[PDB]
Amino acid sequence: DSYYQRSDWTADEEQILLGPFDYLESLPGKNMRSQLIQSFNTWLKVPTESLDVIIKVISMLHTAYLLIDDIQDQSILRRGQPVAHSIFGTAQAMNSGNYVYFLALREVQKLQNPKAISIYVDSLIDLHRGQGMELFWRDSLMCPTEEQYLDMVANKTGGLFCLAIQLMQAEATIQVDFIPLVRLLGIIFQICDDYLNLKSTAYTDNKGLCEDLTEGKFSFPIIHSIRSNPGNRQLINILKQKPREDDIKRYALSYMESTNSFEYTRGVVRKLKTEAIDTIQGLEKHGLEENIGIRKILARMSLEL
Amino acid sequence: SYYQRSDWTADEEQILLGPFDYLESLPGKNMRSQLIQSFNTWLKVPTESLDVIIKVISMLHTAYLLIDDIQDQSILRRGQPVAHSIFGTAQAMNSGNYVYFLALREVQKLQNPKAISIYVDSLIDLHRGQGMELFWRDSLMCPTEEQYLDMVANKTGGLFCLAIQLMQAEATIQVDFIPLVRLLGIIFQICDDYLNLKSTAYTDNKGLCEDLTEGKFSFPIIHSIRSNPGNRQLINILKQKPREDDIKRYALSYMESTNSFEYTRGVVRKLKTEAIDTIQGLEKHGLEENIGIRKILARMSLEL
Amino acid sequence: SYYQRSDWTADEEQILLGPFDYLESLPGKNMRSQLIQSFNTWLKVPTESLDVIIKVISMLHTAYLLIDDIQDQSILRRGQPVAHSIFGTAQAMNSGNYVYFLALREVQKLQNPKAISIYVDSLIDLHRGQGMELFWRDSLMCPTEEQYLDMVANKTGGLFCLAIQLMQAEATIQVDFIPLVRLLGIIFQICDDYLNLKSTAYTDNKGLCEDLTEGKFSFPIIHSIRSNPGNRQLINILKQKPREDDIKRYALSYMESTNSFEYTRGVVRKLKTEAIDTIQGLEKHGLEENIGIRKILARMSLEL
Amino acid sequence: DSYYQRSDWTADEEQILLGPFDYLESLPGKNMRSQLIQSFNTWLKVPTESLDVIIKVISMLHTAYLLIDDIQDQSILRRGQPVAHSIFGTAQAMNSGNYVYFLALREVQKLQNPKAISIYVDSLIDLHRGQGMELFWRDSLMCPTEEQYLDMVANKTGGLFCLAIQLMQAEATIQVDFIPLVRLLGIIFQICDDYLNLKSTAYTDNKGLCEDLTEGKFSFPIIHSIRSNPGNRQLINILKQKPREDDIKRYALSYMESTNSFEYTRGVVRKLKTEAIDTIQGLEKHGLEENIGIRKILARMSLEL
Amino acid sequence: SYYQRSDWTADEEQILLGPFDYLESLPGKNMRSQLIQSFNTWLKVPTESLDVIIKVISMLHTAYLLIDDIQDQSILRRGQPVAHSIFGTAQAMNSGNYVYFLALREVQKLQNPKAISIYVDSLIDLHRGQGMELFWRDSLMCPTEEQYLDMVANKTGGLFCLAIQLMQAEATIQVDFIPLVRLLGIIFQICDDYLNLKSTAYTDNKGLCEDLTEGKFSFPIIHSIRSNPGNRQLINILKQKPREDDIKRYALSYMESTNSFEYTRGVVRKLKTEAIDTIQGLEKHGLEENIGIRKILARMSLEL
Amino acid sequence: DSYYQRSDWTADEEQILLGPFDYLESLPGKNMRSQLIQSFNTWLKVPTESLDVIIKVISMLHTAYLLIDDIQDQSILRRGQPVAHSIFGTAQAMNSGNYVYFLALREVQKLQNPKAISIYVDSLIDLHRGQGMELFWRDSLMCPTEEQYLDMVANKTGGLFCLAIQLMQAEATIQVDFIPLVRLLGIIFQICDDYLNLKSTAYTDNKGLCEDLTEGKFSFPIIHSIRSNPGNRQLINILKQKPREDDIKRYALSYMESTNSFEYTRGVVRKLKTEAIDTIQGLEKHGLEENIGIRKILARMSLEL
Repeated sequence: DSYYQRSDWTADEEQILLGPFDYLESLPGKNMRSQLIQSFNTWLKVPTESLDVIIKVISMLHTAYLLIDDIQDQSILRRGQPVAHSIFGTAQAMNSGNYVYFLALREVQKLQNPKAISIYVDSLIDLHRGQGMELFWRDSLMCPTEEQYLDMVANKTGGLFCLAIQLMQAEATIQVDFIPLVRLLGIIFQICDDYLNLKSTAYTDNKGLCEDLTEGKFSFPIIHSIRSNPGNRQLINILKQKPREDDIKRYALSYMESTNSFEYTRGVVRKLKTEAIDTIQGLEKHGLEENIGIRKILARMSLEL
Repeated sequence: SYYQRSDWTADEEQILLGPFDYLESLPGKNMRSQLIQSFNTWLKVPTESLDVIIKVISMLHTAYLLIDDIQDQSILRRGQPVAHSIFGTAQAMNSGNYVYFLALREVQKLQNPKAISIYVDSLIDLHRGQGMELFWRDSLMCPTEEQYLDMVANKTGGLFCLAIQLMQAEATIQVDFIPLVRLLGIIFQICDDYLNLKSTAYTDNKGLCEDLTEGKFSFPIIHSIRSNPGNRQLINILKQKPREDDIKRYALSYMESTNSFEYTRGVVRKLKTEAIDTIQGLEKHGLEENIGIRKILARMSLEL
Repeated sequence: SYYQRSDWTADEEQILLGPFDYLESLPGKNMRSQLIQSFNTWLKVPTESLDVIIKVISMLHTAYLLIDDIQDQSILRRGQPVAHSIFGTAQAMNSGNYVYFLALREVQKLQNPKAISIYVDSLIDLHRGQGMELFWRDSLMCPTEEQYLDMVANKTGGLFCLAIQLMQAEATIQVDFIPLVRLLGIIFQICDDYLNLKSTAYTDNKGLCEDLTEGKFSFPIIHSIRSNPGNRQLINILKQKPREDDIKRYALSYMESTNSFEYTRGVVRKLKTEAIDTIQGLEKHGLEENIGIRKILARMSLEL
Repeated sequence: DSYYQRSDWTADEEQILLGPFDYLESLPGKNMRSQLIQSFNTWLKVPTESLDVIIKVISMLHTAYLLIDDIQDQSILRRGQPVAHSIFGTAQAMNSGNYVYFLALREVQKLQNPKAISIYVDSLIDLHRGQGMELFWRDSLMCPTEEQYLDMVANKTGGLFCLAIQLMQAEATIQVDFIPLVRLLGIIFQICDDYLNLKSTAYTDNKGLCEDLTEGKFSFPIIHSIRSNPGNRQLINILKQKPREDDIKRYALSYMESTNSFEYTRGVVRKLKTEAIDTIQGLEKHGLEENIGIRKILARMSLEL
Repeated sequence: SYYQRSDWTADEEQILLGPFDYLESLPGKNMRSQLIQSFNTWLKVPTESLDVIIKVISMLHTAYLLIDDIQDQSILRRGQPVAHSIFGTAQAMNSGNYVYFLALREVQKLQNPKAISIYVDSLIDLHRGQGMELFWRDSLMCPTEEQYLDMVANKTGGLFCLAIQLMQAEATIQVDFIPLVRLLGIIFQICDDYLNLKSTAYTDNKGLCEDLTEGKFSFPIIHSIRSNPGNRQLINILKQKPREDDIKRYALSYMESTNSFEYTRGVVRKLKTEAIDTIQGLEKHGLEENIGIRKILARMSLEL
Repeated sequence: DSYYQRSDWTADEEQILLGPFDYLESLPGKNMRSQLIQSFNTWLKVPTESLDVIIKVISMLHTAYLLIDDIQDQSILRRGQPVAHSIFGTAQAMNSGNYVYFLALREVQKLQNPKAISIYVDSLIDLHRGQGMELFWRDSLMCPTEEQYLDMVANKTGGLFCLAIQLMQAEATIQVDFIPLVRLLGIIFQICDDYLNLKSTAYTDNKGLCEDLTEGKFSFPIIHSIRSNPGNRQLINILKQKPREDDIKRYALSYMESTNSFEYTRGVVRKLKTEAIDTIQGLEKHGLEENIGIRKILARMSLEL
């Protein structure tokens, strides 16, 4: 007899809701995320059923982060194709991404681990605190110290690597602590990504020529370069202007060589990879079998450094 | 070691919560605070649990408003600038999402496992609400009025239904208030749709006829566009997004000529009836008489 | 056959005529309706033909306004939004042109062949009017006042001269009213140029001093710029196209300091004289006294 | 003694009025319009004097339509050069084009046929009803069915082909009906043009890379592709955004192959050309001499299909 | 010869000086005219020299205003449009700079060589004033209040210090008024900073709270931002450059809650004290009592 | 005891003030300005100490003019790199440039000549009257006559060439008058620059493809071309639109050939170089030694004409 009779969710409607998310999963991609899980599973040996739920959760949370990273940054290309919101609009894309956050949270509930929810929130909370500080610096025009940048990347990479490995740990019968190691793989990953954005014919095709400058981000070398001579304000002022122009991007890229900021970056990645390899050997000299996979993942992720 | 991990300092939390702490220092309605206090007359959650439910709802509330004003591209919010006009869409969006998960770290404090599924399922239905509202907005499809109401059931289901579902989850009473509270959410949304165009308390707060500037197929607007399809003026006006008052004013006039405002007042009437019967429905079945919920039902249709 | 041709449905005609049907549901002057009724006192066209002439003039009228508001980029029109702000320049332009030819399919109904040449020649002179107005606007050449008046003769010749020429073409009287009606068109244009800046009935309708926002070398503006060439303020103000009222206001002040408004009032006076003599001119020569045309001549200079 | 003495139109002034029209006639061009008249005149044999007035009228009405098409569409190139209004301004160009409509109408009056005026209005009225429906769809974002699109192109091509052939018929001593045939040549012309806009190095040079997407137009394959999978809304949403960007245009062009919409388009043009050739043979098996010219015009107009 | 050089005609000088002659036909304060007349009570420059000093100061004055309204992107100036909104930043900038050097060709008329070094050194310090104001504006560094005051000493040193230094250079009295006049320049700047936000005579002239739209770290704004760094609202509001009044209004409210306006009034008080003591300081040392300078000191803090 | 204690200017602050000026001096450049001083010093033989102050003054006044030319014009490239204000903002760059005007004026005071100040003002005043008339024409859309343009360039080049040579004269013990000659070298310089902007692969790399059209400037051939056929208004209307688009710039460049405006320009430069060489020979047939340097500077400055 009711005026309003409540109706069910149709598959047709979910097709709309996931429009921008589905679109992005159609674009060919790195799947670096999967080689890291595969390599850490050589030690944790998470049961196939649980590991598949962990893998779909991370697959989702990944593409959802891109949806919202590319809005917050205003990128123009994503994996060489148009960004999702340049097709669906900032509005529909940022709501697809937010939606997936909770479909992932529904998926995590399938592991029926009681610590799974606390792990998820504590990873997601970490993430938003990384992008919290990053935006604050970017928006306030005050460049962070290299230490601050790193602390910020520990949180940021706390929402994928740390979340996936913590979830695998929570499902594995062993209680080695891998999080300090994976946090370091994250830091090595981002500093590399920051370098490749400014110096790679593979990355000027996929994201854009020096796409980090267009968005204003204080990336790892951009920091070192602004600080190295601070009486020069050419570099920080270029970040302010947020240039889509390429002559400006080229000049900034060239000032950054003249501060030898790309050597600097390359030798820190050298120092951090030594810490990784020694940390892995530490894990193996205590009971864990030789991991070829994760040494190869580490060589892969520095291959242009 | 090259990298020594740092602890999250209280000044950084201040930065993250900046947009959020702003929207909270603005004065608002808190009709939701009395919606909880009325339902708590029947459910009787202890004040230790009720406060957690109340902090969750007030966070999740201010978190949507952070994001909704970006999605809508609102110009104002409770008379004052939208938070993202001070901090930038970038920081507002992030601060908004950050809360979503602090609200979750807060829900776990109830230590109730039925609570985590109630939060996922509520947040999921909220996004299928906005998802379909934005889809019509952007495609310029006009939904049917049944279609609009289903979408409102989900949106008015990530706050109203969340709060009452978490209360039902901390009480032992086996009685479903979810229909009543969802019907209340819809009556609330339909009034917010009318008052957008028709209240000098709402035009002094969100701007003149802001549902037009946003392109939203709101309840009266749907009625007016569908009441005469040969006139494609109102829908064309929604496609342009008019910050100009002389268009907004003209559109409000067209919607009068289609008795969309009489029509709207009339659905709300027919609905409050269903509401005050469903209330007496639960009262006949063992519950004490709830004066307060009757008063919420009539403060939330006080115009019209 | 793959393609079976369809018939033009009445709902599609509704779409085409959308912008047009809008500008017509807005209230207007219809000084042109009384301009026809006054001249019909002398010409005495039967109401069967007069109605066709009247439908043609009211269509061609609303069709220019559709297009003129795009060319000028007007913001308002008779108090209400320009049609193209609801439908988009694209649809408004097309709907405007579409009428131009429906007005022609209407002219053929008189079944008068002198009528088709009167319509071509009128529409041609209208476009040489706007053509030269836009040319000065864009080049920032300021026309001489003789130059401005020649251009107005053509523009005020695709409506006034059209309507009277079609009436003269359905009457047997061999007397030329075209000079009188063209002089009337110019007196009308010059007043519309003054009232743009000086009427609270015209600022409440087209916006404050809208001839400035449009860059138009209007009659008083020409006088003021040419009255002192060492001051390039007024012309520079036309180059910027000021939606800002504080510039518009400043410019209106400058034009007072140059007695462009006294000057303008004075041309209109001198012209109405020529008009009311040319009227008595045709009356001495066999025509009955026309009270109504005297009243149009003075309603159309009622300010000043 | 008069205050205002009325002055004549100078050649100098007409030079201004026709600025955008004259400009466009200076750009080298297809003159496909003239091979169609030439080929249909093999049957109608319109007297040279009349045919020259018909030819100048169509020459004018053509360039005038471009003036206003390129404003309504906001094209950036026209026959490889800048659009007229990118030189003279939307205002001066749309008034030049409107002006020519009536100079053509003055020219038609030179044939001193009484049916010439009714033909002209009935063609022009048809035209504006084609662009009427096209804009309405484009502006309302609701994609037409293939049948609707075609009915719309029957009107659109009713203002050049149909007008020129009807005018020739009205001047010829024979009363064969050629309009059903020419209407079909029009439909074949537009569907081809729609295809070439998205798939031709000759058309990405002359109009722009996928210039139809920039303007949002529901062109013949863009329709078929939106409808073929309607749970995907990537294509229609690209039309909404009206991208000038090329990566977006490339993605849309590529989605359209994956719906096999270019085969679809190519095989309809095949089916319609069969109807043409059979209609021509119908006209010849009834008294008309073999028309090589119009078979060659038809092969020419599909040469990339 | 192909090229025969031409002479600079008086109509061309009219063009160059167009923006300049405009800002001069607008009515202004001329507190600087009475600042000179007060100091001339002690210095007694002959009216033949005083007039040259006065023409230099009134040119250099109107020349900064031409350029400052471009650098700030002011919308208004003394109630009326900024000169560059009529002529374009291009012509305004150039006309502004042109004067800078006509002011110099005017200084040489004093035939005093100490005068040319006083003009260079004054103009140099003006640019180190604006240079550092713009640097903070753009970098979003907030200066310390000592930092702000040093910058004001230079800016209020290319007009105040210029005028008095040129007067001291045409008088034989060996007494330094430069400290007093610089202190007066700062008291003047601090009041202009308060009145921007707090005067209906200043909001009716430059627009509501125009120091916000310009992003300027002005004296009260510095105090408010630095009085609470955990709240990044006011500084974020400066980063956006708000032409919207509802943000400007909100920011003005925040600055009340930080007693930046009480604080500001209090620095001015403490300063006028230093001023009226330094005045009595020079008077004890052989100078006649200067009523007029006491009155300037109190007209230039008449609000507060 | 004072509330405000006044503080000194630090080197740190001057580094900020000169940010845009220092930036521009870092970009590799022509230093044509120095070959002209060097060649005229073969006759004037200005003492090394004075000549160095004259040379630093002109070095400064030069880079300062660029700071403000590139704002007033809204250039996008300067010597092939980004314009200064595209890095520091119209505001900070136009104040750096204005600042340098007076640091130069401080430098001129080091020659301790009493006529040095009057020379400086009279040069700077001339300059601003050249850019005064140029902007007025550009902004008012009314094209100057070739004579007007030239008078305007006599002032414009009165603020570098004339200033540097007048300063050298004021320091030299001889009183030959070189200003009529140098004024003519200026005119030859600008007409050449105007030509090269529209027709040079060296100048389409350094400033931009036909950068003069983007800014609307009535340059020497653009004048001749607008006037040559004045019933065509295509060219002047392109200046109005201020096109950054390249197809528009190409069309305008091509209309300018069809008016044979580049021959015209090239043969005036021929006629003016004859006046130069005959004026120099005049100076030498009166007491001055053969100047190879200034003949080579003149051949250099027409090398593409």
